[PDB]
Amino acid sequence: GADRFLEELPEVAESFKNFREAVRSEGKLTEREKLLISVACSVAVRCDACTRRHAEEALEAGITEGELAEAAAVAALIRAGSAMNTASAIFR
Amino acid sequence: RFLEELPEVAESFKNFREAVRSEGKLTEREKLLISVACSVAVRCDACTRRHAEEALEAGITEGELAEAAAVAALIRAGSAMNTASAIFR
Amino acid sequence: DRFLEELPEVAESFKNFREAVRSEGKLTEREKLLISVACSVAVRCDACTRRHAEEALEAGITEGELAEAAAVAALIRAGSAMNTASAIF
Amino acid sequence: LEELPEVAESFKNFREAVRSEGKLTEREKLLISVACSVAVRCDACTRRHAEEALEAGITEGELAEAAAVAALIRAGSAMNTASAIFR
Amino acid sequence: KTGADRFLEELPEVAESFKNFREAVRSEGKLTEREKLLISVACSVAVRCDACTRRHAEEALEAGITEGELAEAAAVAALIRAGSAMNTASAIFR
Amino acid sequence: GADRFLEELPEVAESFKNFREAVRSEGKLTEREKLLISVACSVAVRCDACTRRHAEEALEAGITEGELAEAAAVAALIRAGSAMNTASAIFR
Repeated sequence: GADRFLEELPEVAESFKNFREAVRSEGKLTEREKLLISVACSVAVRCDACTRRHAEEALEAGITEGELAEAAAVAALIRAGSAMNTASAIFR
Repeated sequence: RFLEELPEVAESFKNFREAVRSEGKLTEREKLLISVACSVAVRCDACTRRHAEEALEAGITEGELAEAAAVAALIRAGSAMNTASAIFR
Repeated sequence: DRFLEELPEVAESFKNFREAVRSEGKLTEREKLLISVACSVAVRCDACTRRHAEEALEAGITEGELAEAAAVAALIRAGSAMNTASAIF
Repeated sequence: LEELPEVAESFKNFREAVRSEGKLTEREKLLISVACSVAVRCDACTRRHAEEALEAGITEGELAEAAAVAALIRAGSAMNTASAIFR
Repeated sequence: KTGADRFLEELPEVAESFKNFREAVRSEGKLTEREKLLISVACSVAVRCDACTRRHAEEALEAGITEGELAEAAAVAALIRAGSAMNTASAIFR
Repeated sequence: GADRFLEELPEVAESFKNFREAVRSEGKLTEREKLLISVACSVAVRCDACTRRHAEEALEAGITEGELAEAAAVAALIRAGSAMNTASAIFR
């Protein structure tokens, strides 16, 4: 139970909701940008369940799957780009 | 440097990077903001630094990057929450 | 075949490595079981989490205790993302 | 996280809740925090959480064993994925 | 890949440039096809991507590499997985 | 920068060394092949010390910089490729 885990720890569960809510409602970014970031980060972190959920919300808000593929592509690029950064350690 | 060791792949990579960077479905502001979040989400300090300054020199404010960072942190915790449901039978 | 198949010696040694860490007496069994589950969550391996969770449950640990251990791992993942978040500064 | 008012506040509270949860002892949470820090390879977090654990009375050997569990799980999870090789 | 090629359908400009990147690194002359195949499998395992593993394992099998040599490739991924953790662990000792 | 760790737990340490030797001395793959895979995985997992260490041993055995840079390249590819796989959870 994705939330059954929450029932077990009442106090940490509600405090986690406040944190989620606050970051979800923060006004410095448009809802669209925050939704795009959520999907892109879910892909970067490689969490299939999270990606589906955030993507479905992104769709329900008007974001196309094409713009979603672009956010995913950015995550793919950073994934490769960071490996390259580590790659320079092959040199003495 | 590293790229230097391999001419062909380095060129292809450069092209792949410019392609996703020059994509027209998302504005410049959203792509830069996403680059910072992903960098933070995958914990690469070198990547985060470079993309953050690329975004700062494009008008994006520190506070806006902190919010982008916040989402990444939420996803790192959220993703673990999902795995945590596996403690049940 | 198996997770540990085709390679007899590497499989034998991995098991002994597992046994060594599992019977290391500087920590109690309960703590090692809780650490196992917490670590499985942090690394996001579902099958690992489920298996280590069953072993802990069989040893009397509660799913509430297991939930708190996974909660610590959730916090570590969000904290670590924030550590890299302050790499630009 | 001084930059975002409610987010920082709200995160701080989430942290305190996890840190104060009564189902596990302080000792057990100190070992977990360190082992988890090792498992996700965050050196800064490992340092800080190991510092706190040592100041609480936990020895380096105890901390090392916690870390050995983390390494075991990292190796173990990859082998779970290696089963895909065998179709 | 109905799911990965559906991505090709959404972003032809980037997916294509990526397929070219994949091919460049896939056809480099520095390493033999055998080495690149084993490396692809072991890395898929180290990064814990199930689909990637199955996929590269097949191309490795269809290339004549045995499951035995492949299991050893993974075994090294596992070793590096554990070794990297222990490196982070030294941060414990002050 | 990982030997201090082994020190505290003598048994676990020798136990890890045995495992390390069992994989290092596996006949199914050549030494050159084993050294290339160690460097690439070190990059894939993004552990610098590991990359540095394994690369150095690889250089001493005859493998060149360019061959290692290629190894790391496959790692960059797979790191990006595994993200592309997750992105498939978007098309719903």
